[PDB]
Amino acid sequence: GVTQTPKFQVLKTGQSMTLQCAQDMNHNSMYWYRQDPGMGLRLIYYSASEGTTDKGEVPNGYNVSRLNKREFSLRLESAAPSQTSVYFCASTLGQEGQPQHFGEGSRLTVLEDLKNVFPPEVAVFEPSEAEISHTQKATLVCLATGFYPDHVELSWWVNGKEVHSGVCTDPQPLKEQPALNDSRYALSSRLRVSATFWQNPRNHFRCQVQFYGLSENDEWTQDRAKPVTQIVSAEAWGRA
Amino acid sequence: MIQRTPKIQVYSRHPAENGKSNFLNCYVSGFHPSDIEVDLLKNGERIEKVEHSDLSFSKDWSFYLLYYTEFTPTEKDEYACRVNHVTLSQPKIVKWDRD
Amino acid sequence: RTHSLRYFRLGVSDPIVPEFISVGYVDSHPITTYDSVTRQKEPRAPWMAENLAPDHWERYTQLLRGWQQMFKVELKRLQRHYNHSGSHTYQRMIGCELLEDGSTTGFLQYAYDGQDFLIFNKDTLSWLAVDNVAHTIKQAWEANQHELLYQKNWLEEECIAWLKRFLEYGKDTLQRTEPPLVRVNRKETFPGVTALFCKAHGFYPPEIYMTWMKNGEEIVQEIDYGDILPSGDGTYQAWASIELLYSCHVEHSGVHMVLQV
Amino acid sequence: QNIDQPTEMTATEGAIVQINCTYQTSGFNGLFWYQQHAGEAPTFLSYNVLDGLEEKGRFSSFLSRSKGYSYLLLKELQMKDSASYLCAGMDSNYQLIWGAGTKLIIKPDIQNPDPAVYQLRVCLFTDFDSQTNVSQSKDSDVYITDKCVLDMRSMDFKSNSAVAWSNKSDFACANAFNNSIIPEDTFFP
Ligand SMILES: [Cl-]
Ligand SMILES: [Cl-]
Ligand code: NA
Repeated sequence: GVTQTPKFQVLKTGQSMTLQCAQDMNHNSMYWYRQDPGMGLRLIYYSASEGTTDKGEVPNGYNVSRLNKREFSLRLESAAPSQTSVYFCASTLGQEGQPQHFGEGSRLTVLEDLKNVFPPEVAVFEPSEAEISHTQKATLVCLATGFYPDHVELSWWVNGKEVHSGVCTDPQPLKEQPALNDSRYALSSRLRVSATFWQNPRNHFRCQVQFYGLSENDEWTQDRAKPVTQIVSAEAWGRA
Repeated sequence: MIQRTPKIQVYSRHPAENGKSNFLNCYVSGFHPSDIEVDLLKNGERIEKVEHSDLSFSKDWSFYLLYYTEFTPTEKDEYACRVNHVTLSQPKIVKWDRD
Repeated sequence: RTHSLRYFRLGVSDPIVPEFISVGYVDSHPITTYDSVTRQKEPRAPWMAENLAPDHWERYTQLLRGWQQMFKVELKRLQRHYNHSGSHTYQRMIGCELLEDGSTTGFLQYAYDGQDFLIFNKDTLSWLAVDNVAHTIKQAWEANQHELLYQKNWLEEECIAWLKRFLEYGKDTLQRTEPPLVRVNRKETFPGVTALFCKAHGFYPPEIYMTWMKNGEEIVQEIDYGDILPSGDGTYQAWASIELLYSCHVEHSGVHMVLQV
Repeated sequence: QNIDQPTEMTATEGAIVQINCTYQTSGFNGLFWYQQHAGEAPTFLSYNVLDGLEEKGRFSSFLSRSKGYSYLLLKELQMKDSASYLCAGMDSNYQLIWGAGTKLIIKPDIQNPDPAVYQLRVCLFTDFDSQTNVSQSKDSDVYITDKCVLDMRSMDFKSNSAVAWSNKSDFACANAFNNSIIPEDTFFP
């Protein structure tokens, strides 16, 4: 398939960034798109084959290098807040409508400064006794709050293994200060199990939030702990 | 592998008349492969001011070209088209039949 | 009248000479050119240059760079299938015709070393192969149903729409009529033989009909037909001869002419 | 050049949905549909260039070239079909024009609804029928999520829920969902 990196990146206005893209499908054509809410994918630059590249619809503020047949890198020379987006690399066998194969996507957030960057606080809320007696089911709730930017992945872990059945996580976070341009975020998730499974005191439940913040190379001059990429978790054990 | 030797046709733009300005054409066609050399000659010598079309493609996969020069025919002057191609061991000189 | 649009590609392995050339035509007129040396697609007719903005040329320059690369690889694969070394040629011709009677044709063909290799039939959606190497390629191409449908659509719809667009851009050239100037020359050749030549020049379009008739009827005798040749000024010339009441009959762009000898 | 497809569509689990796409392209070389799950990459679903309907499992894609129209038809809807569906047209210069996408929402078939609002030591509104809609918060210090569907696969059971929270002293589960039209029979323990 198509391998693109990084999955997430925070940048300060004026900083440089290179997104990597590689494919081992022997495709000739490669593409860089940005995806923004309410509109179709917009082509930034493309490369019809090794040895050539050309502008798409939105090339300003970007440049590309078709390094070889496999690789097509996208550069942001001086990051601007307007470049906050989800970037997708894609490839096709030829130029005449063969299906496009997409990379995983790269979520870039460009900020004037890093002073509002925060990891989430994570808390787990144990099932209601009233729900257990009324339904014979038990819903745990996880809340990830006060994070910024919105670069998180929430997962549930039962007895040290990730679960998907009985789980539902909000597809988008909510803004904790909707009137503020730099509002921090909150995300909720539920995990529902049977009353008996929750009643077992040996069953362990953990909600994990992977946050993508700052890197080692990012400068930090604030009094508070540097808001680096980190995992924040909250847990609960079963109760009789 | 099949190589096709060029057909070479030498003719004037308008019906020829001695002492009247005209154009001498050399139409080189039906050849394969594409590499070819064409010169127009006046009394055995290469004419310098010679125009030509770009290499052209026929539907039967062969190629064609048109070479031409402005000239004034006379009884004493002999005109020819000289062509070299892989199918020819030596350059072929094709004389204008004088219309 | 009948009009056509066609794009050709020529690939040469190990050339003396560009490795790749692509030329487009409308009727007998070159309209576009691209080669592996310039790496640019350019107009070959002023009516193409005046009607297509720089974005057309920029986009097709990128497309042709991609097609050039694919053509090189396909030719390498064909040489490997044939166990061929040295210099070999690969050619493609795609296009369509819009006939005067209203009917349309569409064609897509490949040649290896100047001989038919694969011929597409857009009506059956299949490739006709000349030999076992062409059959291997036909099997690989026919496995992609979407590509066959795409080629049929292109030939029948897109190609015809491009042709009508170019015909309008080039109407002052393509749709004009320059009638022929026709003459009959009589000559005693070998003793006792008389030859009659019906010669036409200065005409456009190149399509012309010329024949000889005897006492108002079709001949049984042999007519020698001269090729229709470019005169160099955008017009054409042709002839027809017979040996021996004879008359030459010429038809050009809806006009009939008779020259009685 | 323009691609038009509805912003959003909602249909019920087990039913059928038809997603229309109209294209106004400068020439035509094909019509594609791609599926894009939330937070994931778009993946190819279908391609049509001539007239007809092409079937691939539960999904079918139709094209009418004379109407400049296509649809993506999804049968026997499953919760996993909740995604965005992108329509893209290819023009005369083999360039793609991408539609803004249709977000498809699937309503679970709730067989035994038991609407209730529970307090967890955070308020949980759960087990209500798919027809019920959850309204956003009116107060800035009160946070309300949209309804989310969970699937307890081994129990062949699905349920809707929404979460409300606040650190304000006036906040109570009895008032948490006052901005929403909730079932009259909602259980408040
Ligand atoms: Cl606010
Ligand atoms: Cl067009
Ligand atoms: Na740029």
